[PDB]
Amino acid sequence: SGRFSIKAKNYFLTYPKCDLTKENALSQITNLQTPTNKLFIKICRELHENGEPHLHILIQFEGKYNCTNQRFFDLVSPTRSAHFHPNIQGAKSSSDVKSYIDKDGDVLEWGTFQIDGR
Repeated sequence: SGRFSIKAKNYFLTYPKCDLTKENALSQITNLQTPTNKLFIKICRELHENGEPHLHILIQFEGKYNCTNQRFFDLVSPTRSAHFHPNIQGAKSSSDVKSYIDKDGDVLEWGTFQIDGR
């Protein structure tokens, strides 16, 4: 009696124990089309204490993007015949995104972020 439908301006992709690189995810994500428009793209890598390689991503579209399908963010290994299903999360409102975006260091940056308001 319910369907998985995500609606937000910003989205966060999390790849658990994913050996996927930011470049591949960046190219794939960047190449990933949307019903809206991609503005800024922040890709930061993080290692889990479980010894598993984790990957964090933060994208923000010009308009509220509807991610009611976990097939769009379906990233696969261009080096291995393995597919990875990242966790799609809708980031509500908050500058916390800017804070994290500013938290650069050994990360990839694409597009230009813009805070709505005055």
